[PDB]
Amino acid sequence: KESYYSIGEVSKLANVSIKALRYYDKIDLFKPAYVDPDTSYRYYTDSQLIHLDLIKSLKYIGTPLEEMKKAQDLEMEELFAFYTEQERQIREKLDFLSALEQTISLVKKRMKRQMEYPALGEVFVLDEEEIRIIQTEAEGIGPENVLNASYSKLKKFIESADGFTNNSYGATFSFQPYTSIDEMTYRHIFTPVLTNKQISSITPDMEITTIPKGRYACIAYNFSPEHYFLNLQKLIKYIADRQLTVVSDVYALIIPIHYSPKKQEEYRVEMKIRIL
Amino acid sequence: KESYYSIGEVSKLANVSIKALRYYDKIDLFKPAYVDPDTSYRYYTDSQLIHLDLIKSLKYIGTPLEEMKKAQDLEMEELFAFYTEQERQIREKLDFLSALEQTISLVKKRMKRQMEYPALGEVFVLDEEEIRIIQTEAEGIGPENVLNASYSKLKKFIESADGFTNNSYGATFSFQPYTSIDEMTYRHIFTPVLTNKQISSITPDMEITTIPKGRYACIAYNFSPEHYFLNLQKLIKYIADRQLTVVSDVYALIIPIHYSPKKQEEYRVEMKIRIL
DNA sequence: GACCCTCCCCTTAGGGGAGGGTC
DNA sequence: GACCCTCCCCTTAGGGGAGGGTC
Repeated sequence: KESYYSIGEVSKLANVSIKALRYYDKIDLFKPAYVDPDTSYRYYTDSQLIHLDLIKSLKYIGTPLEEMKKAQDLEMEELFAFYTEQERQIREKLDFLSALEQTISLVKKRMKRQMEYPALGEVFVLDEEEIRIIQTEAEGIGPENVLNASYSKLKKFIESADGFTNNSYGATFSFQPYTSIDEMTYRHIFTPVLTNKQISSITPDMEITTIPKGRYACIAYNFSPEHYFLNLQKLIKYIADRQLTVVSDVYALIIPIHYSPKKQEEYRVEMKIRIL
Repeated sequence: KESYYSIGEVSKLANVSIKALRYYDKIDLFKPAYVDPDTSYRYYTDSQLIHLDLIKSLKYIGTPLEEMKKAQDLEMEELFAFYTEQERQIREKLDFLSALEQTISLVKKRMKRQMEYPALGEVFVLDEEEIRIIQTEAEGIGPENVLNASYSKLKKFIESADGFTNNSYGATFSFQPYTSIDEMTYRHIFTPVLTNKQISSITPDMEITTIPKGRYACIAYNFSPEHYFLNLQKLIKYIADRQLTVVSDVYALIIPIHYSPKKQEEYRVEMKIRIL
């Protein structure tokens, strides 16, 4: 009190690094009361340690340093408001995280569900829960025509809402006794929606709808141009055999298996058609 | 598909900056499929745009870039776990924020409560809600002896638990008909606790207790060595006059009014003594 | 005429030394 | 022998130009 504290003494007493103290000295946020002109040593009075209280508390909640310089000036009423502001920003970060957390969870449900598929190449008839999607007319686009770039607009809408970018790429087409793959063209191309947040301002060439909840004759396999059509053939036959009645387009989903620029690419395809 | 996309084309299609793309190219996170040897132009195939999906989703949740390079390698089962890890970290950040949010709120209740004090210099008898505190023996320390450095240990305990550092500094002393300020010495010095988180490992020279809930004869004023003692005198007299019976030490609280290295320092003092 | 490229400087809040005095 | 000081280099993920070619 009747002498000075060396920077190291303040460091131990305020539980603040010596390097932090020098830095706060440099940005004129908290400078020592006296710097020995010959030795350059920094000296602090006991009375000024109180200024480190407002600086540590603010640093704990994350406010920027230059932001603090404006905080030490303001009076108690103004500081009160300041905290009200911080509260607004924390609730913001909380909401962002809560939602994120849910999105991650949904991504995992679907990730695992496809991960533990009964078997590949086989036609399975299962009871599906609905899957909300955002689609758009597939202007002529066909199985041998689609490009990732074709989903660009769909992906930007889903991206603003979900933050996360779809894992799978969808397409739909009329159920017909297709002879060849060139005989087919997609009605719509779509991407699943995860979040339930409103899309900023969806344009009218996008439709928000769903793959209906219900019963579907499904089949999943690993992608190959030959297999895409051959497996569709199994479905077309499985339905003809059981004499089932289709009540929807054929839904086609293509999920990437790894996202590594190193390995050879491989996707998982999944075709479902709703039956009575 | 049968040609290449220029960096700008990819930029518009994936909603990723050109500068981001070059940077992902530099850190070998996502490099173009072909770079024209003479012009240096970067060229991307439609097929590789899919790698930006895993990169954008991860970037949205905050995972580091070099962290991503390890994510694109791992397979679907491993990626599933990865998300489980992210979920752990998000819940962590949520908890940190929730608590922070509460602490901020409490800081504001007290900040305002003292902010809208009835009047200064007057003795008010009010019904107080308890205030949990952490105290320590005040080894000889007296009104003209205390230093901020005296609260160093107390402050480090409260700091690990509350994150926030106490606003006020407390002291207590036996209630006596004090003749002079030199006649007094503090029994304990204390600092209020906000959070209800357990202190890592409090040492036995610290006591976790409280200023009891109950009725107190209080007085708040602006600090001055003369006023500290003169106002105590009002309290000593107010109790003698009303013939009240004190049932606790005199509690002394000192709150800083501004934390600015510019303005002259000024504190708010507040003395309360519990009566029957 | 738009596009694209390669430097180059800049941003938060310090932590890590290294070389050289000082309480 | 501890302490303290002044450079100096380094860290994330790019955004901003500037000077100079290119689709």
